[PDB]
Amino acid sequence: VLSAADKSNVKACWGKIGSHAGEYGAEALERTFCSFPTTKTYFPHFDLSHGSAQVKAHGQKVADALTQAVAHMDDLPTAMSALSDLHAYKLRVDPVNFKFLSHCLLVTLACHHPAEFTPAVHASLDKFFSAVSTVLTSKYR
Amino acid sequence: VLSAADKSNVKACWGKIGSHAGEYGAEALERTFCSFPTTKTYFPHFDLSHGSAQVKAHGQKVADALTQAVAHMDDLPTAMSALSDLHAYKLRVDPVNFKFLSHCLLVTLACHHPAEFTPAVHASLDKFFSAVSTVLTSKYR
Amino acid sequence: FLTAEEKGLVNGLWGKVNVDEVGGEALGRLLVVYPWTQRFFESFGDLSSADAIMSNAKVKAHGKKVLNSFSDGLKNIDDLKGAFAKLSELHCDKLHVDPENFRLLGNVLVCVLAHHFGHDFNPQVQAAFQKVVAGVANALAHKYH
Amino acid sequence: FLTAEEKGLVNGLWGKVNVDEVGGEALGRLLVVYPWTQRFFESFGDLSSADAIMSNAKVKAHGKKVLNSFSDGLKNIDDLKGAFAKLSELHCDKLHVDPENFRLLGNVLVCVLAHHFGHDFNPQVQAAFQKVVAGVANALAHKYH
Ligand code: HEM
Ligand code: HEM
Ligand code: HEM
Ligand code: HEM
Repeated sequence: VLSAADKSNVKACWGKIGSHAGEYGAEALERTFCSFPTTKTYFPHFDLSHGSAQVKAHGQKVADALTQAVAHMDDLPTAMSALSDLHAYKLRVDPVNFKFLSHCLLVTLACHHPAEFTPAVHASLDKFFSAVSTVLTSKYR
Repeated sequence: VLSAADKSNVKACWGKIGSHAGEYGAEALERTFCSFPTTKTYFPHFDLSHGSAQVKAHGQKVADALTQAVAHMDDLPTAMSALSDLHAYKLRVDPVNFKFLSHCLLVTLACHHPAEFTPAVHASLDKFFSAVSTVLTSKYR
Repeated sequence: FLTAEEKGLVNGLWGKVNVDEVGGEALGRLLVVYPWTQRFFESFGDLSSADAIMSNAKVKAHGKKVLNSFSDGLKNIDDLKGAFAKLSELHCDKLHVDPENFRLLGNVLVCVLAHHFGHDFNPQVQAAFQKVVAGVANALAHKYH
Repeated sequence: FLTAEEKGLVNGLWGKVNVDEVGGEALGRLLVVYPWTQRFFESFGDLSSADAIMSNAKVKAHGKKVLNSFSDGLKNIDDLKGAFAKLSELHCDKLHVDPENFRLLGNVLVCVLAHHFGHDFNPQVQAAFQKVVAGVANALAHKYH
């Protein structure tokens, strides 16, 4: 459960990142497919090759939901309820795969935004990405 | 997320276990320490040798908590409040470990009560143990 | 990987398994307990209820091929990677199964073994079968890419 | 079980690592990002804030030793279980660390590596270091009983 300090860290970091989120989603997805090949099992209908425009497109969708998550950190079960059904009942992604993407998102933000990636902000984004990952792993039964 | 059939399945099993809830907990725990030795890192204050009384006393406490959970399947968040606090704030038990115990709880149940361990009850019990794991871990940070 | 104590426990109990019954039961129980796994098995017909899954000819026959592959693995226990190498490629390239699910199915099989064998399936007999199902799942995961 | 191309990415990037800084950085971030881990380091003093942890002389000095053992991992990448045997035993028998956290410290090291090298930390270079950190976490987890 996200504190007052966490929310200001996240929103302040998400602002600096700004319009770049979508490209960071892309690279975070690429890094997930690269570093953890088992995640690609969920995307057999994707052209997954390096620099592919379906991964770019998809990472922008992932980014979109996260920006929407940044605005709704007081009630995340409500604002991700469409994604929540998609991930826990529709497709059903094993929770470990979320740890993979979450980590790779931190990797991407550290590579792109070093001045922002402080110890305290690193901490708040972890908390925020797994609070998103928990909502997403919901409706299994 | 517990259905009506899950609830009557759960209370059915729990009635058949009856007064042996503690012993069932103690066994699930030994199966856990035995098949999943990483769980022992949480109990270095324990005698964990075969037939341990300390393990057996803890089996009853584990049974007593599940006994309370069986009574309050409509709102596990409220009923397991202090236990969530303990496993998250005081002890910080990694989520994977709940999965190892839950699995050995099913194995113990299957071992003891074959006539009750039907596919649907196997399903209802898995849902319950996992409902309980999620509550107990909810305050992960 | 396994000691001769561990193998004797495992092979001894395996010798008593009903080969026609157990795999089907392990598979039917995967489908019932973990209903998202059904989407992998849609050419199998009616999976709309526990009773319907548990009496499905195709789940029963598929469970039997799954069981025979565990038997082959016991037959090749010092080289599970090689025993499962062709199956690993299949599950990855053709089936797009997350190997995280391989552990789900092994644990259902351990639950069915516990069901069939009761008291005889003691914590030490389980632990050995846990070593088997973890090795099996690693070897099925191994040719992923 | 690493490839030559992977060792190339790994050993190449590592020869440029700041053991003085990166060690202190990974351990500090572990205690900041994952506060439960602090319970193992009460002897180290004030850990009451990110500032406190990141300025802690004990965290920094122990963080150097951890990065030195990661250097040891690299030199012995073909025999991680062997190299990490004593330290596996320490973490189990003396420190009581759930091996789950090893993965956490491995991923923090990766982030600290990304933060130092920015865009030089390729997806390929990351993937190879992901392989190292999982190998090391696995080796330190081996002597648990
Ligand atoms: C923070 C974590 C995640 C977020 C915020 C997220 C968000 C999304 C979004 C926004 C969509 C598009 C749905 C739509 O608008 O039509 C989607 C679809 C999808 N997601 Fe995720 N996701 C996350 C993690 C994961 C993980 C870990 C996996 C498994 C590797 C996964 C697998 C999929 C798949 C297979 C689709 C279908 C999209 C398509 O086929 O085009 N997701 N997700
Ligand atoms: C079914 C899930 C679980 C339930 C219902 C449960 C219940 C309990 C109960 C009733 C207590 C005693 C609290 C008290 O006496 O006030 C306790 C404490 C404790 N739990 Fe759990 N627990 C569960 C899972 C786990 C797991 C998976 C682990 C770690 C492997 C764990 C580690 C501990 C430890 C180390 C204590 C303190 C024992 C001691 O210091 O004597 N618990 N839990
Ligand atoms: C966990 C250990 C597993 C073992 C030992 C195993 C074994 C097998 C075997 C022997 C086959 C038959 C291939 C052949 O005979 O040529 C097969 C096919 C198949 N497997 Fe698995 N499997 C496992 C896990 C899984 C899981 C968890 C899933 C899905 C969630 C899965 C999905 C499938 C599917 C969809 C087929 C093809 C069925 C058909 O249309 O004939 N497998 N597996
Ligand atoms: C996963 C990679 C890890 C490596 C390579 C590693 C390495 C080491 C080394 C080389 C030492 C001995 C330092 C010395 O005293 O001279 C040590 C000690 C120690 N480690 Fe780890 N470690 C790892 C993970 C962890 C984690 C995740 C934790 C806790 C959550 C932990 C807790 C400790 C503790 C409590 C000590 C004793 C510290 C003291 O009192 O001086 N280790 N570790």
